[PDB]
Amino acid sequence: VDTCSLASPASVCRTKHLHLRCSVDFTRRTLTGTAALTVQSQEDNLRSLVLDTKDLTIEKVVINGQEVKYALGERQSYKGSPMEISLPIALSKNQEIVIEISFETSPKSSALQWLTPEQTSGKEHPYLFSQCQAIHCRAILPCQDTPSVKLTYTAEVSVPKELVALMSAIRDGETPDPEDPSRKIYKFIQKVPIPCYLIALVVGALESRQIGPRTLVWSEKEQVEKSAYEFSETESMLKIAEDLGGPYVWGQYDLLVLPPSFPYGGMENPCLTFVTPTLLAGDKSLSNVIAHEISHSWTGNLVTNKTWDHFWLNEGHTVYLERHICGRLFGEKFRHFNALGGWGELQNSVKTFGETHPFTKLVVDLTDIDPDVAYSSVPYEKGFALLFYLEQLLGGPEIFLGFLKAYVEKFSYKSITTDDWKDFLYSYFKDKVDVLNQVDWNAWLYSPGLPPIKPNYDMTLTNACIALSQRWITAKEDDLNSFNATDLKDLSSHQLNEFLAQTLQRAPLPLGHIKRMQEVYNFNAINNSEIRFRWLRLCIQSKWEDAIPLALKMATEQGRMKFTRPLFKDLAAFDKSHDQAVRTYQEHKASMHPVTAMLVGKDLKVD
Ligand SMILES: N[C@H](CO)Cn1nnc(-c2ccc(Oc3ncc(Cl)cc3F)cc2)n1
Ligand SMILES: [Yb+3]
Ligand SMILES: [Yb+3]
Ligand SMILES: [Yb+3]
Ligand SMILES: [Zn+2]
Repeated sequence: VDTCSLASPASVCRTKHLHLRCSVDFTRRTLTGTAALTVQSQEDNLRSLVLDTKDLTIEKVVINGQEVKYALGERQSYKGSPMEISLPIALSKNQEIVIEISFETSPKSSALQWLTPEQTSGKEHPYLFSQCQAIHCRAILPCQDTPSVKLTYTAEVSVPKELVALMSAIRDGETPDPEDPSRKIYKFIQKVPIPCYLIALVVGALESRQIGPRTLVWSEKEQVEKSAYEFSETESMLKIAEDLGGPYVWGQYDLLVLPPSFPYGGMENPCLTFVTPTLLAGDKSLSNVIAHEISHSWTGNLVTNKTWDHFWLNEGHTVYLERHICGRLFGEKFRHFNALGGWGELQNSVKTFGETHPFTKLVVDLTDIDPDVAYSSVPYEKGFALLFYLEQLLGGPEIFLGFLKAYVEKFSYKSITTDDWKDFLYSYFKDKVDVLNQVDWNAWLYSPGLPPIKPNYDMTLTNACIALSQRWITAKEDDLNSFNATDLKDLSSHQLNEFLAQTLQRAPLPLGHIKRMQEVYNFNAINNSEIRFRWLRLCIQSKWEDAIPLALKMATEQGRMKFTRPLFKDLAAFDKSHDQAVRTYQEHKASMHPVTAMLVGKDLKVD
């Protein structure tokens, strides 16, 4: 049972294919077209079925060349409206039919962000991008919006001829639009069955540069060069990910560097990963996000969570693989440094939510919960900590990597629950069931708060971060002059980020300490988005008024929720900036990504 979907479940009928024919209208901010769904009945005498929709205008439903009756139910908040269609003739089990729905999206579609020319790098053309995870595909097209159903897809997208369309599929040609010579139709094909949250679309003045045998980097012209350098390690990471998870089956691995308002660090859209431009640090230091999106080609896109209650299966296994790729490239000490950092981020989330909060559980219950509101680091890091604890318990990385590859092969092209994963883990590790039975499964999977056991981490790279952090925390006014730029000379950007993360966990620090830190370390000059975010949070939480314009600018010049949400919350919690934070949100709200605007509004308690 998928409590986030109002559609007929996979036990009633399954969508096998989607043929999408649509036109992107930038003047009306609409996507208009037909969604032809090939649906297979799973029951005898099937006479109707229900699909998910959200703010879609339905023109008609055609089956067998004739219009059929359909009805839209009452809207159910974030779930949208159910769409029940009456089939013209009763279907037997395993019988397939094609249902073509003529539809149009609302300009306020929660899946899309429509950008005016002024909001782009080039300033001449508008831009459109989608973000369907978790349940926003129903705000683009009528569908069984649940990851328990996997389908293939084809698409034909008509856009103004000067613009380029890309999808989470192999590019299958382009032609001038026969109905309008000012437009082009771009064609796409996704031959691997995917859950519908992996359907993606971008339309903009895009250019590409090849960076590997199976990778093009796409962005607006102004970002192509920087992006090609930033993501040059992509092919090396794909080769390591193939060694760990088995064959890459998607053909192409392209990257799209979105405009700054892209709400996440990355989105593992098959064939075309979407990434935030905030990764463009200039030194490849934020490339673990690419390793994470690459990892999703096995964990998430091949083996998918059956419902959003088992989302930890997607992220925990992906973080586990991501950290192995980064450990293959930079060493086992580095994999331990990243794993220990992840534990610290898990501490932060559990502190923020509270140790008894239902969203700190590994397996969650999203009945009447908007998945967007539930989103946090818990499925990522508590999921990772579980797998890292099992790796140590079961004999090391080489043994657990053998399980991981067999897990991916076992469940490729399927949607699974925590019980399916746990059963396979016990089957694979049959000779270690006595060891597995020592795990407190009820606490690990179903209890809130920090896990009952903390794994063993190598501290080599972390020690200098903890030591410098503790020097600053225990310093008094007469110790401030001992600090100097030389304190950071043997620290990598990762170690500087971990120093700030350790210090931010004990914030606020005295204002004089923060001012001294800017005096000697000049953290205000750092463009690296992770370091700048933590330093600005440290400044605002330590009540430095000078940091208010810097934090407001960072929160609005980009829109990656990881940065924008805590920056606005810190600005709202500081009395000196409270009114400015609320006013800035109000004046930027209309131009923000719809999901980000909703979440910042909830965080700020502004309706
Ligand atoms: N997947 C990308 C990383 O590569 C980044 N990303 N983009 N969108 C999303 C996204 C994921 C889940 C979600 O809802 C849930 N959150 C938490 C839980 Cl325990 C269950 C849920 F259903 C809402 C949004 N994650
Ligand atoms: Yb072709
Ligand atoms: Yb079993
Ligand atoms: Yb002293
Ligand atoms: Zn992920």
